[PDB]
Amino acid sequence: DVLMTQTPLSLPVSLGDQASISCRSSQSIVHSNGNTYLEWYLQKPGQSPKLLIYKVSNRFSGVPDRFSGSGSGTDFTLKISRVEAEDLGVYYCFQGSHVPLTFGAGTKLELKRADAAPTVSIFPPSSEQLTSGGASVVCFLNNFYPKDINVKWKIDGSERQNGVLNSWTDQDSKDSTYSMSSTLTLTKDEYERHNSYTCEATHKTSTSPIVKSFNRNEC
Amino acid sequence: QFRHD
Amino acid sequence: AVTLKESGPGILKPSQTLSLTCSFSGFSLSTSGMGVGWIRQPSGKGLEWLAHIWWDDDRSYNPSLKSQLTISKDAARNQVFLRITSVDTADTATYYCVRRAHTTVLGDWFAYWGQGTLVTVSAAKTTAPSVYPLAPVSSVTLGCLVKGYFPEPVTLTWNSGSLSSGVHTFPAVLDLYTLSSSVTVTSSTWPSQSITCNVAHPASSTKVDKKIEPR
Repeated sequence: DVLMTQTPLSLPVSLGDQASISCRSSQSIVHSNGNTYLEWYLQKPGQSPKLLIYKVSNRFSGVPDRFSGSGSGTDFTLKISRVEAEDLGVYYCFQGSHVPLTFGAGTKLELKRADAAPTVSIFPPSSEQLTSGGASVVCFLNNFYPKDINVKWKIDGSERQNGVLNSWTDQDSKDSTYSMSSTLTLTKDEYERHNSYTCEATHKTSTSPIVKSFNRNEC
Repeated sequence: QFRHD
Repeated sequence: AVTLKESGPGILKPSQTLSLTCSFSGFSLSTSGMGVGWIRQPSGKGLEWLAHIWWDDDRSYNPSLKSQLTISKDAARNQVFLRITSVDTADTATYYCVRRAHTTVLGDWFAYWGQGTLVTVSAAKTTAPSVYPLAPVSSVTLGCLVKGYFPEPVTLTWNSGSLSSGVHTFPAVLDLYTLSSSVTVTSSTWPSQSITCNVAHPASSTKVDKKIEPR
């Protein structure tokens, strides 16, 4: 299949900034008829995708002239001359030349703000849950920026890879931060077999991990 | 060879 | 005036056969050069082309799904159909009907897309959530974990909606859903004043108010 590689996959901008997104194909997008069926789509949250550009550089009817597309062959670019608020969302490139038709993975146009360290809170299983043979441990990592963050669970020193469910909020419309919830779910048996529970987060804002912990026996 | 005239 | 409206079953179980319908107006599929197809997006993921069908009965499929796909049409009724056999949780997605012509004049691009029909695939029976209060071990953070429910949605408020600032309610994740919500208040607020997680799961007629007790 023709792989469509978008660079970057996330692009922080301030309103007014110029913005460029690269799309590269793994083979030529030129059809035997001589046209290059390279298209760019915008999907705003909660809406279907919208055509912006077709055949490399044609703007679709009604599309603002701040959008332009250029390139040839396997190498294509979308440019926004001045980003507006209505432009934020996920941009896909697409090739319609070869079967299967294929999209890039998506480039999220997001807003730039100052770095912000997560506020981290950890929570033991409730009595209610334990009463039922289940034990979940929860860690919230709230209001951070930029969005890249690693969360590690540690039990009595051991690193726990299995049984972790993660969920992210989209960028906050008001303060432009992200938040994340991580839940570690264990059998009650395994919960009662160990004592020290740690949620460990690595982020750009600290050289050293933010560590929040508790000991079961003190609960 | 997707369809295009 | 071009319209595209998709319809599907909403929910289906693995191994079952998904039948989708696109009903359109303001153009004919018997028109020389016209085609209509389907694209899907697994929620929170990217876009995947599935199939296209042409005015002249010619069809194009995504090879990964060839054995599972059938696209067809009733041009007189202004309808295109897609069939997907042996579905699995991996086929959970919004399915979009799109128009695309193979001639430049009629429009060789995905200009017109439906609003999309959501399809969820899971073996789950309606299942009420368990609702768990999360107490801490200048500001204090409390939480609420809503665990093991089907189908979506649940609604979650703090103090019946009275406490609205400082809340982060996280999108649900998975054959059952789990969701969580944090609330951050000034240290003097709690535990002096009560804070309660209110969770509703309409599908199972469930309503639970869970007060956060200090430990």
